[PDB]
Amino acid sequence: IPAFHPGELNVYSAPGDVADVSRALRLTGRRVMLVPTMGALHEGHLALVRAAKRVPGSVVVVSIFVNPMQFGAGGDLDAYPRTPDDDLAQLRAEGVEIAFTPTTAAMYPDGLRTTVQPGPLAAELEGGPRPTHFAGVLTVVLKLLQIVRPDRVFFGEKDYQQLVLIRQLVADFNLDVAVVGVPTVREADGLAMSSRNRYLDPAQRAAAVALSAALTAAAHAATAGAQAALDAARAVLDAAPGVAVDYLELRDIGLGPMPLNGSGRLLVAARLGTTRLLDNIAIEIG
Amino acid sequence: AIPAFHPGELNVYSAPGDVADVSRALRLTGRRVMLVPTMGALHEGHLALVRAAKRVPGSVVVVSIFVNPMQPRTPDDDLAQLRAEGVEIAFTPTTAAMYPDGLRTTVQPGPLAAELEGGPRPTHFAGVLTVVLKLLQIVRPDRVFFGEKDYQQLVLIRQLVADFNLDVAVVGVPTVREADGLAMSSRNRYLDPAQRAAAVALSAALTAAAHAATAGAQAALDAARAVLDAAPGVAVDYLELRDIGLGPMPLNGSGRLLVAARLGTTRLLDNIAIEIG
Repeated sequence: IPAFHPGELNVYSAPGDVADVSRALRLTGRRVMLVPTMGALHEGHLALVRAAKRVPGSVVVVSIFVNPMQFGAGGDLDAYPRTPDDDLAQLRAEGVEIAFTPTTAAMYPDGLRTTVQPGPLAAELEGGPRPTHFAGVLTVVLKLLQIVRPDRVFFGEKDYQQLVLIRQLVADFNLDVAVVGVPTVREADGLAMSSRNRYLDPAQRAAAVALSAALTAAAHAATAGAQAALDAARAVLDAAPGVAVDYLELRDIGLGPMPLNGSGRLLVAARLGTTRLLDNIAIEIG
Repeated sequence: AIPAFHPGELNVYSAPGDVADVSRALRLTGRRVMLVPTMGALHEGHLALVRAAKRVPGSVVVVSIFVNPMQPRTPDDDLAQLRAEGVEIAFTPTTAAMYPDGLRTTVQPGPLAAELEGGPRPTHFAGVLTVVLKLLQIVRPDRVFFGEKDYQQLVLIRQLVADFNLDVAVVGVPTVREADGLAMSSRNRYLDPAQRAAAVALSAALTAAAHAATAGAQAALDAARAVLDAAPGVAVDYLELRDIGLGPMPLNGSGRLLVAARLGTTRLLDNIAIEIG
């Protein structure tokens, strides 16, 4: 067990160090909360931290790891924003006690060997043109869960398909952790927080409001049914200069092999220049 | 409320949540939870695993019995054997309890799973690693026990544990053998007398190789092949010398020699430690 200074930010890179500290804390009555991130922290991540913090007796572990396995060749891994100094400053300001910042070598000493194979949902929506993406996500999340052994793990609803797949991982492998989904944090005009928003120029930033405007329009149109909801969203997206829609889909809340009933999720993905944005919203039909 | 647990008796649980809750409660009382995963039809090979688990100070032994569809059924007989060994927990789930959402998220093994046994059964080890991962998460044992007879399985399990950062010790237990050397297996009873006599060639080949090895790796392999070549009706699927982790054998040092063969319709496996020179 390495040093743990209470009420200060303790940064650990070695998986064994955080595993030892987490174990010791749990054995003294603290409940360990995990917030897995890839850094480049914004107010949406801080909402996750605050949700974790409010669990009574909580000690909060925020992991920061740009996981190479969830990227494909072609520039994306190198292009992911890295703002380590801002990240840790924000964690300190939020009163987080543990940051876990592992190296690639510590997480993947044997390269890709045993991995997690997601169910068929991973081949759809975000996974359609990225068939190995969610395998990378679920593999790293499984590993973080085994290293840290938290009581609860926190994910944002912005990456809704990812959240659903993590619930699948937890159920399917009998993991003893509660998955907590936290609502998307938005800019004042509705834009969902994302580390990718920094790649919107002022014109693209203005146009990007169409995603949340389309979704909220759809949610209210939905008293008139699914077609009305989808057509309302499509109309808003069609009115938006330089928004290129990749998909707009209304599914059952679990995104799985069941038809839409009274409760759904409307998901959109769109490109503004080279920047791919996602958003989603709860839909009640009728 | 924690399910009833009666110390010193065989407590049988079919619900994953029940054994999870009892295991957690027991570990908090100062027991060390030992897991022995099986598919039932227990024989002396399984009992050696049980005895290895029992001897750990503070042990409570959980034997799982689950025929994993993803990778003989005598439930009353199996349970009687466990009771006689002083096992306090048997975990006997249904397929629907283990797979309430069907096959969905699974474990993808590394490339070793396509080799050796994975030749004829290319999805076998994915099934094994998936169910073992689930059992480890349900039971959360301190140590998990596997026989060395299924050596490739054992090595893949060790890969699983390392790769997913699992907090469990994997214990390999030496193969239990019949008086003539035949590795114990539920399959042995299917052999007719001619096949049962010829079947000794697997263990005889391996032990010959282990002693021939002072003369080097080729001498070891050639001695084993000669013994197999002296047996009728033994169709060898493979005979391979590998390092202990089943990578390529180094020039000198420790390795493992593995054999598999078909006798009529019955497939037999065996393996042995080899020290080169």
